[PDB]
Amino acid sequence: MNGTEGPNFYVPFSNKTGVVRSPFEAPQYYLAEPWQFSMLAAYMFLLIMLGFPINFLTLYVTVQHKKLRTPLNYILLNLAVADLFMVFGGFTTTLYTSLHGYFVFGPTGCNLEGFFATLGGEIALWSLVVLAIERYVVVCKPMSNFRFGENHAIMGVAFTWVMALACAAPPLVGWSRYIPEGMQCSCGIDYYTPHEETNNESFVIYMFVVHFIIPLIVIFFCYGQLVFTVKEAAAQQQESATTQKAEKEVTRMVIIMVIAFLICWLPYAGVAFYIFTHQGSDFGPIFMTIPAFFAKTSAVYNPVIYIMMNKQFRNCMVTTLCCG
Amino acid sequence: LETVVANSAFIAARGSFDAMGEDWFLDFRVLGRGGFGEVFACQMKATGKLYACKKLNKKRLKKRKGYQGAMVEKKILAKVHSRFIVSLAYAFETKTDLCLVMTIMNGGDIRYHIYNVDEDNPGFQEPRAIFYTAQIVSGLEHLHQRNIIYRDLKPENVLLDDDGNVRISDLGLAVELKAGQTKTKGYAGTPGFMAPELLLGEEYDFSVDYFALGVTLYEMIAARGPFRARGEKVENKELKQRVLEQAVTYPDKFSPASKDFCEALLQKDPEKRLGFRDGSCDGLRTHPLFRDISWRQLEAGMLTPPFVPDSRTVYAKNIQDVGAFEEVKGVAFEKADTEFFQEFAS
Ligand SMILES: NC(=O)c1cn([C@@H]2O[C@H](CO)[C@@H](O)[C@H]2O)c2ncnc(N)c12
Repeated sequence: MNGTEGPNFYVPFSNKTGVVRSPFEAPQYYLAEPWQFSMLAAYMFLLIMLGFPINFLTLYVTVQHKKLRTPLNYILLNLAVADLFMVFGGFTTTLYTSLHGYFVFGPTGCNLEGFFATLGGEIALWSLVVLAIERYVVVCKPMSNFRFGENHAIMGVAFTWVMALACAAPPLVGWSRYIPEGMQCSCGIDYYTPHEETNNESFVIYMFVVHFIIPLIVIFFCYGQLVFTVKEAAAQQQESATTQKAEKEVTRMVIIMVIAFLICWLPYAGVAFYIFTHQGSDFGPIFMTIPAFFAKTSAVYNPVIYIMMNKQFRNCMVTTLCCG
Repeated sequence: LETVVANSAFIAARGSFDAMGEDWFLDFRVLGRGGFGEVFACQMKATGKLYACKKLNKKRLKKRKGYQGAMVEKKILAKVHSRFIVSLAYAFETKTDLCLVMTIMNGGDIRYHIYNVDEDNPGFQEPRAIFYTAQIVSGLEHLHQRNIIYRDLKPENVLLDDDGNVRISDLGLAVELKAGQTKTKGYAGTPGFMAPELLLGEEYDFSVDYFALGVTLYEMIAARGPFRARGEKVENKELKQRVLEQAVTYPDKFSPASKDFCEALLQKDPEKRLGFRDGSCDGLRTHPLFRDISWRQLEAGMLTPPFVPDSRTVYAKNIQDVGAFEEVKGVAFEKADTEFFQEFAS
């Protein structure tokens, strides 16, 4: 193929240099370089250093202001937790492994790390979706009047978890597998080969459709509606200067929000699709590290967008930082 | 913003509007954190009309043990309706909070409206204040005629509608006395809007409501409390000392008639406190302050203020001007609590 098949590893670089072995037993330096590992380790360290404070604050501010615990805030707390799963499941592991230049926790480790990373990222993914949904229901008013309560919020949180498990759990029971991605120091889901006996082919189609295309449609729908609604609102309220500012502001914000979903998951989808359509196109594993960089950084930019850029949260945080 | 987006959604509904079931009202941003739970804007499924819903959260209720206070507010507001007192439209419960859905007053509340005219405008101009005072007086009179002592009144509980007709609101710190006792003792109302008698746990009549009127009017014109400066509220013991001892100073913003009127209400001797001396609520109305007012025209809604809030732009505090209060600290509901919640629901 365009990689190297194994029983629990899939190096996305073809064996033709006669040095491609298991990436759990051989140090990678025949498809990577020591400097690239230093940069990898640096990048993961950064993401921990930024990601942990940002997500800690999101949880923290809610605990000290009673009134912030509302139906619409469940999902925000959930987002912060999701991101932290990615930090301690993914980032820390990848930081450790990178300095050996290969994944040193073995096949079982790969399944563990891959589970926590996938779980994290998927709860995050679906969090962004649910958040957009809640915003769509409240603002765009698509169907006749319905109340939104705590119980519904909790169901929403559980639902994102279920969808995440629906992706992270299959490779543990042999419907696909976790195998090294990137510079072979992080484990993702295999998607670089079709392989019926391990069910890789069917899974890749499932992943691309259910976990990218479906989300992508929902994101576009919700935010499209939101901009439409706000423009309309502004037209009905041109006697208020504020609303005119708001329409421009909403358009700016929506662009940032849409872009943030795109950057995170489009690389994975794009690469996966290209390999599927043109099976036999070999590229280096450094190409495969590019999607991971973008995805992992969402642990920083998602809470910045969805928490920090809310007026209320800002005020409360400022109060707390200035000794209150 | 996001807070602006939430405000924008409210605006969106309003724009369309201008042009039960407990899962039957579309929820927007909160307008404040009320006495107990939140008080948020909300919308009718069947008519597409905006209401405020004062929610009294089950958690916060358990914490203060505020079950008696809730039931009182229900029964009083449910019975009392006029043209200078707000109506109650629904009382239902969810599984998380008890709901009061009350009638339109989309012009914001007087406390807001002090700052919405301009934040650097301290209170209202004298004619504008006189109009609102007259309307408040009619509301107080109506309560007193049904033998109800309010024990409170404050700017934030005087709401404006879009035409600038005001009504008093909230009768949850009130008591309806029967014909047989003309006085009662107790501690009720919001501190710094409570008369000497209340703080000392002594007997009192309708006089205390007129003390509260004085405090309200003083703040209405000068944009600060009589017993503390604006954006303050000292501890209960000190505040109590202020109410009992401190002779209020009167700016030259006032006319002589308004100075004199304020002095009469902020008197700490109820016998000398104008309002119900000689059992007349119409004796108060004879004061020179009410020169501009004719009672017949007031009652017919033919008197309007100079500043009238817009009828297409909503007014009230946002979701970042809010307060907060203790929801449960690990304290799970008892059977007793559940039985009260069921009993409350009509
Ligand atoms: N209870 C009511 O009817 C209302 C209370 N608020 C706001 O909610 C805050 C908390 O009670 C108040 O200070 C007002 O700003 C209101 N704002 C607008 N319309 C209303 N009908 C109310």
